[PDB]
Amino acid sequence: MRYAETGYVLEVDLTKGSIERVATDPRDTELYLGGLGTNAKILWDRVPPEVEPFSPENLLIFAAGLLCGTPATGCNRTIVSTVSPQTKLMAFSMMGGFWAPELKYAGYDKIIFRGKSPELVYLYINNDKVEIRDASHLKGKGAIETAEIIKKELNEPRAQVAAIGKAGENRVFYASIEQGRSSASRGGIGAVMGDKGLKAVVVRGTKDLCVAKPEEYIGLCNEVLDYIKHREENPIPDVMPILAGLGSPQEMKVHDEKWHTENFNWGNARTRRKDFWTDEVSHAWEKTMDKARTRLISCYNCPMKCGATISMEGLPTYMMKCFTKLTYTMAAYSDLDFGLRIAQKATEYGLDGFSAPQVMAFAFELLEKGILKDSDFPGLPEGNEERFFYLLDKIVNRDGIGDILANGTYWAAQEIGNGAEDYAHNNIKKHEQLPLKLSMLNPIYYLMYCTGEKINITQIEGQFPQAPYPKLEQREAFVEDWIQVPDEKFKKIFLEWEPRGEKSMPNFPTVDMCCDIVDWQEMMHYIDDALGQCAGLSSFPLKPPYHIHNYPKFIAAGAGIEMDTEKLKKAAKRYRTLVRAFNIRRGMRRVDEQPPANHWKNRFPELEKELLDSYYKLKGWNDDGIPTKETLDDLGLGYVGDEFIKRGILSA
Amino acid sequence: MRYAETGYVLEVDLTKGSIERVATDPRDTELYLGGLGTNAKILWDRVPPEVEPFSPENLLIFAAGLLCGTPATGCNRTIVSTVSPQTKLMAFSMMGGFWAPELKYAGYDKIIFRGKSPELVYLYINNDKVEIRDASHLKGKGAIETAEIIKKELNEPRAQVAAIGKAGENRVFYASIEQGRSSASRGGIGAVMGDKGLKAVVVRGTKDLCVAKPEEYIGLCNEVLDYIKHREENPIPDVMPILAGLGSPQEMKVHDEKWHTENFNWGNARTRRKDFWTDEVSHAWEKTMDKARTRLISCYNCPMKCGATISMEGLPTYMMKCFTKLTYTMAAYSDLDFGLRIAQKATEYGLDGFSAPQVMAFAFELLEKGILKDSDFPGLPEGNEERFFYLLDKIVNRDGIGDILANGTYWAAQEIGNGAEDYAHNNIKKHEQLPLKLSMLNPIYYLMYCTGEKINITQIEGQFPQAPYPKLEQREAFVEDWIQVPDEKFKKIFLEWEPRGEKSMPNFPTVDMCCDIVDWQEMMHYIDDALGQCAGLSSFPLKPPYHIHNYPKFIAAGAGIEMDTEKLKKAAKRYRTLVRAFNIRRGMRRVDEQPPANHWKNRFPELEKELLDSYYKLKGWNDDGIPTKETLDDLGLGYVGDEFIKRGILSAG
Ligand SMILES: CC(C)(COP(=O)(O)OP(=O)(O)OC[C@H]1O[C@@H](n2cnc3c(N)ncnc32)[C@H](O)[C@@H]1OP(=O)(O)O)[C@@H](O)C(=O)NCCC(=O)NCCSC(=O)C1=CCCC=C1
Ligand SMILES: CC(C)(COP(=O)(O)OP(=O)(O)OC[C@H]1O[C@@H](n2cnc3c(N)ncnc32)[C@H](O)[C@@H]1OP(=O)(O)O)[C@@H](O)C(=O)NCCC(=O)NCCSC(=O)C1=CCCC=C1
Ligand SMILES: Nc1nc2c(c(=O)[nH]1)N[C@H]1C(S)=C(S)[C@@H](COP(=O)(O)O)O[C@H]1N2
Ligand SMILES: Nc1nc2c(c(=O)[nH]1)N[C@H]1C(S)=C(S)[C@@H](COP(=O)(O)O)O[C@H]1N2
Ligand SMILES: Nc1nc2c(c(=O)[nH]1)N[C@H]1C(S)=C(S)[C@@H](COP(=O)(O)O)O[C@H]1N2
Ligand SMILES: Nc1nc2c(c(=O)[nH]1)N[C@H]1C(S)=C(S)[C@@H](COP(=O)(O)O)O[C@H]1N2
Ligand code: SF4
Ligand code: SF4
Ligand SMILES: [Mg+2]
Ligand SMILES: [Mg+2]
Ligand SMILES: [W+6]
Ligand SMILES: [W+6]
Repeated sequence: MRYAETGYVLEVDLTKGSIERVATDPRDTELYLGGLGTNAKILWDRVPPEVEPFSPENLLIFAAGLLCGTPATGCNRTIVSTVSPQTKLMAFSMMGGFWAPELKYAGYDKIIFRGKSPELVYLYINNDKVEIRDASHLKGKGAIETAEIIKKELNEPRAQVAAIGKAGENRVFYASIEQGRSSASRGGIGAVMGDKGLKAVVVRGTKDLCVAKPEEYIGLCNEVLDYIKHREENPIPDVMPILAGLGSPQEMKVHDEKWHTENFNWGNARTRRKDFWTDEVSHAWEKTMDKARTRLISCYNCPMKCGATISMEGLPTYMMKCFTKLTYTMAAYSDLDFGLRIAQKATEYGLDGFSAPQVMAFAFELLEKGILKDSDFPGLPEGNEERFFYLLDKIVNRDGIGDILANGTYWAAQEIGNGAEDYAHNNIKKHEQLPLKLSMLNPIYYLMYCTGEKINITQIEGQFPQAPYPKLEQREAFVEDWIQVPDEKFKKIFLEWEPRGEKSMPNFPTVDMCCDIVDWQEMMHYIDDALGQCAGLSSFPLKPPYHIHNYPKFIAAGAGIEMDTEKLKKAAKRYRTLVRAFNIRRGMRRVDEQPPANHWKNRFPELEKELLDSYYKLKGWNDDGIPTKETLDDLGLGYVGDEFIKRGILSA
Repeated sequence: MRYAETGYVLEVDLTKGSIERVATDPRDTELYLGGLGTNAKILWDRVPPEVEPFSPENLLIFAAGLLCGTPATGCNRTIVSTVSPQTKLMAFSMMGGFWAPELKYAGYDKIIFRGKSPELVYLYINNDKVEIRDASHLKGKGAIETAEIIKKELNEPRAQVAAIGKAGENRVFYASIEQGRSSASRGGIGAVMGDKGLKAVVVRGTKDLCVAKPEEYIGLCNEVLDYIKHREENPIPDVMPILAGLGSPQEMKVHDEKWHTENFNWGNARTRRKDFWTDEVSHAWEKTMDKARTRLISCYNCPMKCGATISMEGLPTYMMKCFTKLTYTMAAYSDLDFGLRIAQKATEYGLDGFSAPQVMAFAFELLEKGILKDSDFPGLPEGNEERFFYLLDKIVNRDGIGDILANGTYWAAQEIGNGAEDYAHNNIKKHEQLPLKLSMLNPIYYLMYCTGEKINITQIEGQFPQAPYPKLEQREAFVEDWIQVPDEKFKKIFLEWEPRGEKSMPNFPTVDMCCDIVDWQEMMHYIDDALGQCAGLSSFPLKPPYHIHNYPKFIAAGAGIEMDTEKLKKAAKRYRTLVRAFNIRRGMRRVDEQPPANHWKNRFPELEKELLDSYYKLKGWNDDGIPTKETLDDLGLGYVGDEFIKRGILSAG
């Protein structure tokens, strides 16, 4: 008897229209846990480097986390995985809401899509009943719009739908997948879905989902709820609002956006506006938000209600959370009202709200520098906001210039030329970063930009504070009840750490301290992404209810496998290394692991080399960023080491 | 977590040399239990009827039964499965000894071979280590001899080896697979294995094998050991020694062979010798066997020591059990000394001891009657004994007439022509039956010859007595402690049944009594062949320690899944019916289900129709032997019914 997981996946061949339920190997659960980890095993095993993103043999995997469908608060994440058309590397992407738990109640842990459907279709799951339906009547329709039409069609009001918009259908490289108040946003996972002729995945489930140790498990869940209450009455002192509590960045609740608007860059990650947040702006954006925000709403089985239904006059309602509230606004040098309006269109089209704003601001920089012509934007309006709505439509239809921009700043620049590459200045591994151009090198963030397989800073940070406290007693207070640390050395680091002087960055924390910090922050994310646990109650906020000390108890009581703190750390390291190996096999080397040239105004080449060198060694990789044969063997990834040798990636 | 079964199989593609471990689906254990049952599910959805026996897409499966590797006494059977090159139907074949347990301790429930290796290879398993080795130095070597060379070669003296001899390498249609004192003998599984270029499968295993409810399970084991003790202090009264106790027919222990020699047909199932067993012959054969039998030896975890190492002067030692002690002897009209000598060669070649002798005896009949002439046997020696050794070599090398004879009597007859057919008079579905030509219709045995999917009367019979007692007092004594019957109906039947008179065959037992009796006897074999339990302690002998009432307890406490008598009965029904449907998909029909014209001297067309008409209904089949859509939906085999409807085998409505 399997627990927590269902022990079954669906294999779907969209070319042949075949559908097969397949029992999983319980050993893969012990080694790789579930979610992202087991996705990485499937991709390693079945997608060799000769496979292109828009090749039939590319896989699109929808995974429900190990503990999704259990009573674990906030444990509801879907992990979508494939090879990215933008980065040509592995792309995994997380989605909240209600879809993953529904897949579990239907009896499945994953759906694995291979092939391509000639006709636009959608997959319909209802417990044991699985079938492929014609979706041509859904062509071009928005992601939310599509879900609503389908639930009508099928008479399944309680079904969960993950869908693409027109942007997905047209294989826009940063096209997302949307489900109610949730989104698998980055990496172009939506483009692959469109490429396979897959319009939506509709699931309804009414079966039981069992846990192994019933009372132990519910006990841990209450422990978490108690901690969520306590923690809510005790926000982290002296820290800006949107990051003092639990949850995803609480930007739908908090009106104050001084930190973001004054420290992040506007336009094409170009312009700092140090004194932007006037009283006049604060009042105007609060008015817009109060009027537009219908309700704060939660994902499945969670009280934090991070997201919000948003209603702009004369526009369909949509749902939003976190930073997409500002990225369109800031990239366009506009106001919050504009942001919320265009975000509505872009959500329905199904576009990544991080990359898309920067692509458009990239385009207008080129148009202004004359590198692009005005004849490349035919019928172009000349009001600034109108031009953003205009280009959004060119991109989503791959129309003329939109066809090039639809490929992202890296490829658009390379395809354009005339020094367009100079303006694609905010990429790592061909993927747009957050619009941050700070002054002083940050040793911890340096390592995170360089090595993160999600290639997104907000999805590798969290557990260690972003800044030190000025006063010693503030730090003593903070580390006092910091139970989430793996080792008390993390307390001592934060005690010593100071904003200014001989114990400040970039020289302190030390290189070894920075390696431990990045390793821990990263580890927690990978655990979240295998369990399906929302980072909002785990790896993202300071002092979460889930941590390295009770996670082993959740896994043991939930899935009925042996698990403790050490074994879990090792598990996390195992599929973190496997994801690494997957990208190594696709061509990634040390050379690729470098932040934008202009990401800090003060650079320290020798400190940075020493940082990356020491981090690689901590990981157990060689100086080209490849996992060694020794590390692979000890992790039980011998088959990886063997293939590395056979492929010349490692020499014996 | 999985119990009793390991939960994994090895997928092996011999064309490409790919080796892959795959986890199984615990729902398949629920529906089909293990062993033969799950073999059948595998064959059903991976081997469609367009596939030939020697097609690279044919599958060759080695399965350890569900309870092999546990402490259950005598639970050690490998189940081999493939499509038969001789019958073109499913072939399953059981081999005892030590191989299945070892596979379980290595960590696997089955090995599934597909494709064909261009070069001769063997597969070597040692726990998680699995590799394909070149076997070319082994070409032509005997099965046991191959085993010994491999173990020394690998430095694996405790490994278990299943191997083919020359006969298998040459695709003899009745080639066997041999393993110590054990053999997967019938249906030609050895030819498929040679055809795939696979010379042996070596397995060493040293991992734990777990049960769900430790205490309950060992409790049940102790109960069987107890029953085995008292059952051996109480042989069934007034019955032939070889079949009065537990185990496979105890022919290596019992020297009294009066029963066989006087009631079975010598030669090509031809000659009865009503008074063969003289005092002079008994002393002669007793002397032979005393000298030749080195030791009585057992399969894994069993006290019955049914088999024997046999050592003939100047020959390599081999092992033997059951009726091959006599088949060569009788086919050649010879003595036991000859039987044991030629059976040594035949065993090393890897040949089925039932078919081979009849094939040779049939050849010499045709020679006598001039259908074959001396030109067909260049260099044929003069002596009778010497001729048999000559023809054995011809057949194994598919040399000359041997090439035709290596196909079995049914195909050889058709190819030889000129009246050869009339002499291939002991086949059912192109498969040689035991040399039995009785005088009066036995209605119970009529049913078992017709429908049995193993197509061998000795692997479907057992639980009901073959004959009645002369006195009622005897009948009453027997049924008093007969706890094994599924219902009490069976005790009453045996009480009424008498040798001569009103309550005697073929009219008693009635047509309905015969069907219940044949259902039960068959079901127990299918349970044994799923669990890997030796029939010698179960479906074969009267009053066994395993039976329908405690088997569910073993499955529950061993495998950790719900089971009770009714669910087990229905499970056995489920995969027995699946095997039926597989043979239907490959074209079998009621027409194929006749015994030989001459199997009994006194026949009854009317009763025989009614017998088979009734039995079909009880199984839930058509009047053409096909499982109806309703009975298929009931057994959770809707998907079978569907395919049958798609292919026009069952009409919709
Ligand atoms: C962003 C941030 C405000 C930057 O802080 P700061 O402004 O202090 O940093 P700064 O620009 O480097 O330097 C300022 C001045 O100090 C000076 N100086 C430096 N070192 C000095 C020394 N040792 N001694 C003396 N002076 C030293 C410098 O030279 C400079 O002076 P200048 O006028 O002469 O040029 C802070 O939160 C941080 O550190 N973030 C971490 C990294 C990050 O990107 N985090 C956010 C990730 S996204 C996220 O989390 C999200 C959340 C929600 C939704 C979406 C995303
Ligand atoms: C063969 C057997 C030993 C005795 O048989 P019998 O000779 O007694 O029966 P018979 O030959 O039919 O008839 C004799 C005479 O009586 C007459 N007559 C008959 N009924 C009559 C009546 N009611 N009333 C009046 N008269 C009746 C007949 O007409 C005839 O008279 P006739 O002078 O005119 O010709 C008994 O076990 C049996 O029949 N088994 C059947 C199943 C079978 O095949 N078993 C073995 C399966 S393999 C196995 O188990 C192995 C084990 C170990 C290793 C390998 C394999
Ligand atoms: N396991 C996991 N949970 C996560 C994240 C993640 O990367 N991994 N991202 C967080 C952030 S920063 C946001 S804005 C939301 C995004 O929710 P969505 O995927 O439904 O749009 O998920 C949060 N939960
Ligand atoms: N369409 C869409 N894109 C989006 C978002 C969203 O909510 N909707 N969230 C943004 C935020 S805040 C984050 S943290 C990332 C989430 O990354 P992921 O969905 O690939 O896991 O997407 C960004 N892009
Ligand atoms: N499960 C099962 N056990 C069985 C049998 C069988 O058909 N199924 N055949 C019995 C008979 S009649 C004999 S002679 C021996 C033969 O053992 P072997 O296959 O190792 O040569 O197995 C006995 N045990
Ligand atoms: N080579 C060989 N053939 C043999 C035997 C044997 O032990 N060795 N056993 C005979 C007996 S007594 C039986 S019951 C069957 C067993 O059939 P199976 O091994 O195909 O299951 O084969 C017969 N042919
Ligand atoms: S913390 Fe917020 S984003 Fe995470 S599950 Fe709860 S409501 Fe959803
Ligand atoms: S009864 Fe005989 S053939 Fe069966 S397992 Fe025991 S020793 Fe082997
Ligand atoms: Mg997401
Ligand atoms: Mg056998
Ligand atoms: W976010
Ligand atoms: W036998």
